[PDB]
Amino acid sequence: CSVDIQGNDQMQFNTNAITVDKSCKQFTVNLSHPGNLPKNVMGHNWVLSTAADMQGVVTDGMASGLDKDYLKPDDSRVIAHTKLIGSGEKDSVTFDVSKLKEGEQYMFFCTPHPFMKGTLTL
Ligand SMILES: [Cu+2]
Repeated sequence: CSVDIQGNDQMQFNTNAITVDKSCKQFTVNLSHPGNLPKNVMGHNWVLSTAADMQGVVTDGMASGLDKDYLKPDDSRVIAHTKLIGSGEKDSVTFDVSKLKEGEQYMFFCTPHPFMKGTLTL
């Protein structure tokens, strides 16, 4: 009921599609950042939202700034998210699988690098 994801210096996630077993009651995303670049230069976060809510989350996120992990505080559109991390760091996030609906389209992405994205499916 977990998945390990890496966001590197070349602005790439090592997965573009996540599968969550609806049998799981909790899902865990373990984000790590291989490379040398610091959080202020190559910071990555892992954010989950519906495909439709993605742009809103990304724009309002960038405006919130680095100190707010490029995420709008208490954003109800963010189903789950990790903290912004720099190279060498690591951060995990666990969420209730019931926050997800079967058949709906979810996108996971990094707000400061929204092209680093993928799908999340139950
Ligand atoms: Cu990023």
